[PDB]
Amino acid sequence: TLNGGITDMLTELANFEKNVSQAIHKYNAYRKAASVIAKYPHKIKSGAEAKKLPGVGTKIAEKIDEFLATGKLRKLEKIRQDDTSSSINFLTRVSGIGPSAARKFVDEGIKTLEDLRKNEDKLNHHQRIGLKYFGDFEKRIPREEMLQMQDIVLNEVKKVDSEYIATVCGSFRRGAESSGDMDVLLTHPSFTSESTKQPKLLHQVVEQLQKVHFITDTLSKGETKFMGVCQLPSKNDEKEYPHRRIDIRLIPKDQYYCGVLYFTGSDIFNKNMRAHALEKGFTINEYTIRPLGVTGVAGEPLPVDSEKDIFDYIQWKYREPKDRS
DNA sequence: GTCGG
DNA sequence: GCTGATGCGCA
DNA sequence: CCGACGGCGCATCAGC
Ligand SMILES: [Cl-]
Ligand SMILES: [Cl-]
Ligand code: NA
Ligand code: NA
Ligand code: NA
Ligand code: NA
Repeated sequence: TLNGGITDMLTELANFEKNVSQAIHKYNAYRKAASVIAKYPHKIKSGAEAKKLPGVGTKIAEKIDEFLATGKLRKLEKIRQDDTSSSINFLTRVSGIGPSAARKFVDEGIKTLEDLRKNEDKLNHHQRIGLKYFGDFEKRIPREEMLQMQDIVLNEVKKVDSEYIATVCGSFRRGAESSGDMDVLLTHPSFTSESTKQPKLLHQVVEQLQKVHFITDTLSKGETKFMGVCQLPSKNDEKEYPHRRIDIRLIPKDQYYCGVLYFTGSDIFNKNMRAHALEKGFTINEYTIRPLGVTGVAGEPLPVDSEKDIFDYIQWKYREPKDRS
């Protein structure tokens, strides 16, 4: 909205650094800059003004000045006019094709989707699936569909064993009106960090979701993490639903609620909570909450039976998922 | 590229 | 065949 | 001035 020219420009620069230059820290720098600018409540009028924001430095300020003056950036013009840079950047839009493979493909004249289709023998399993659902994977998922996907997963999980707990996390859990993908955290009383009393806990859930044809493809699967593809059922009269990315993570019960907290977010919420935790004095990561001794040494993980427990340890008023943004 | 020891 | 490294996508 | 900047599970490759 406000400053959309600027954040688009910074996002384009971010993608170039990640995909072409293979410079992940500059990607994140541009991304951090675009994000802070996006949340600034005035239309930026100079590079100097932008520089007051954390994560906007000297070089980005100069680019903002150039963009405000000219309505474009010469650096991006050049980048866009270079066949190699734009093709590499484009190929990375395929799931399974990262900066390294995009460069390899382009070096041998594989530059477009059509080129990829003709050379499917040069693609791995993940890449073929990314190619197959290229368009579908770029569509967001409206909340109404997420709600419908939730019913199917929570239902099928219950059917395999009543004692599984499954929670759909992400922005969705915070009430978002659309999601990028579905992230499901799964646990079971038999699975703890102490020992595994029962094998194939994840596999039986994945298998059941395949049985009812909700899961259609597998990008990867091991003991603790599944990554794949799913699709809502449609009516015979009606248009088919897009295929969607689904991840399911099996987490030990004693770490489950720290997991839910972490994977619910937001990033900025987690960040603030971790800092306030640190001065109370606890350390919170994805897995545990541990007290810090006088010397700054973490002790043993504390017992967590719910998300609220974590909030209590650091004497923080519980915040419902939709208030974490 | 930006930041903080 | 084995082990460790790298690519990939992911809060 | 100089190194940090999430870091982890799985698939696949490199190097034996
Ligand atoms: Cl970098
Ligand atoms: Cl831990
Ligand atoms: Na700044
Ligand atoms: Na990609
Ligand atoms: Na820092
Ligand atoms: Na080999």
